[PDB]
Amino acid sequence: APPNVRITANYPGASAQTLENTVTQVIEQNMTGLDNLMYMSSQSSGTGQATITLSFIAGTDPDEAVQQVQNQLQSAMRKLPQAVQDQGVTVRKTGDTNILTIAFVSTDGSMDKQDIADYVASNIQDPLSRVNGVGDIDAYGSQYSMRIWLDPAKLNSFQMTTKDVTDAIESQNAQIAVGQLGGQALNATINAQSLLQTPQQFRDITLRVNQDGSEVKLGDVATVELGAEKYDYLSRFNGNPASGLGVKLASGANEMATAKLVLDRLNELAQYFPHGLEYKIAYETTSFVK
Ligand SMILES: [Br-]
Repeated sequence: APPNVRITANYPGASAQTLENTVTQVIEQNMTGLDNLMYMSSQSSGTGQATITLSFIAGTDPDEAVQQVQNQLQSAMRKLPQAVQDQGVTVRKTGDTNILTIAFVSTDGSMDKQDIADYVASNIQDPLSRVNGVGDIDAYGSQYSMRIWLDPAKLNSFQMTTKDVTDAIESQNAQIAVGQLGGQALNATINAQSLLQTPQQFRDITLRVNQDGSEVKLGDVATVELGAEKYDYLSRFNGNPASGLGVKLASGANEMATAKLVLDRLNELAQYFPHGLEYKIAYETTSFVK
């Protein structure tokens, strides 16, 4: 059980070449001096999403490894493109990386962007998560951000730590992805599977039980607002209606074993696509530097 810090930035409209030089290369260079650090992997997808997963020595405090990095990111935010800052960089405790991005296209035009987006959610996402070796699967047309801002003054009063706040939301085992915006603010990713999908649900959870016995809920210390973001790069592929998904790989799993496993499973599903609906696959290679 090692620690792994994953960074996530997004610059919509940027080529893979654009993304790396302006973001990925810059962020890497701001991870200059770290302790317990081993090596750092990064990739720059044509999606417009940068990701620089970090890796530390065995016996490292993950939450403190994470807390440590955020402040080098504090210095890094300065240098990134305006819109990348506006988008928000997400720091998450995971060792998974994107390896495949699949676009589902309507050759006819008999299915609009949101029709296709739904079919992916219902039929495709779930059976591929069952594939041995899959860390996570993101149906972009079925996902969105929950921006959770935090009052300084409040957080000061409780003597609470943000680490607890993170785990408090992961404790319910809702199939959600919990990250942290560097620069306070937090950001969660919601799927179609998630147990909590609305801010009411987010506000109505208990982070901590006090010594006086009262319940502490998010809305008292955190302001929960929806984050308007476009998670899918695709409304059209080759001028044809399309929606896509990202395929993250589990930490220990072998890429190629799983890569075949999902695609062969995918081509098992591909036999019964509605007429017109095809798919286009792009492999997402990942750089390695130490
Ligand atoms: Br096409």
